[PDB]
Amino acid sequence: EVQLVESGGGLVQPGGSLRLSCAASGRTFRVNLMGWFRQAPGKGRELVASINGFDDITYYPDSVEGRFTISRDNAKRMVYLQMNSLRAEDTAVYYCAAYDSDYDGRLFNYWGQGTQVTVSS
Amino acid sequence: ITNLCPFGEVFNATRFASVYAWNRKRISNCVADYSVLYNSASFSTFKCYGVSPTKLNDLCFTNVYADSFVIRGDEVRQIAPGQTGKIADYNYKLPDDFTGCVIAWNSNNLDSKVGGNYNYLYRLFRKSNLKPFERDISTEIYQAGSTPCNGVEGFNCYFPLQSYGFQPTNGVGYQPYRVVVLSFELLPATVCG
Repeated sequence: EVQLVESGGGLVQPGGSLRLSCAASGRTFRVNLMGWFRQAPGKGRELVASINGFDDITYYPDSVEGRFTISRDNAKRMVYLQMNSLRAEDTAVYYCAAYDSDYDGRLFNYWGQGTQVTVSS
Repeated sequence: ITNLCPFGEVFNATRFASVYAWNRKRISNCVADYSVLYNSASFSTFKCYGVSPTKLNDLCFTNVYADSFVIRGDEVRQIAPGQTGKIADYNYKLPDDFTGCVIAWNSNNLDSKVGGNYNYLYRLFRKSNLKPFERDISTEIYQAGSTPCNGVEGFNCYFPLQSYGFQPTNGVGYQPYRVVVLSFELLPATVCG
């Protein structure tokens, strides 16, 4: 099977920083591209960052680009997301996403449990 | 002492980029050696538009650009001006006034694995076509129906990228092909021959 185990992420102060990590265990993925998602209470699941491990190419949606950064450790099967200048808007559950391919080539997605991060004064 | 352009780093690179995330290298302030380009390898495609290869040594360009990517053989015919298709519309589009060269060579011995090498991806859908030399690297789900999508894949909501299952037994048309496009800028020119 596959299992993304997310660690890091608790309580932070507005303007502070925080690094989340995610570790994959199970079958090796046919493709190397992962991402982090953020579901806020009362909102839909949002894309925060995506990293292609085969390449050195990262993608951040216009909502958060210069503030968050995504990195990877291929040997350890780790993926990290560092968040800086965190604001109260960022309170949410952060999820791990590991993309794979089917025989046909269509890309699907494995999910981690998610870790909650709150930014309160 | 004036160094030469790093064309070996581009062509003889160990790994090439996916077509959707085609890689680009700026080539300024050097003296290029085009002789080593032709006979250092066997290319299956070498087409130049708007420029002459014998006069490349006798011309000086301002800014040269080496774009590189990987696609399947069938798609090599799309890396040219005024072409359409998935690659030309959603991956790498060359302008109608392209002044450069397009080189490509089979790579089944490096970019294909038994059971499929799914690391090389390409874009299937976009809301619009790509302007010339535009790069789209977004991984937001594509809205393929009237129902809007909320960052969740599902019915009529598809991931925009798909993997080339490059196998070593595929047909020459479906095998991997490394492509290098040499764009020539004209505008102090720091490249020569």
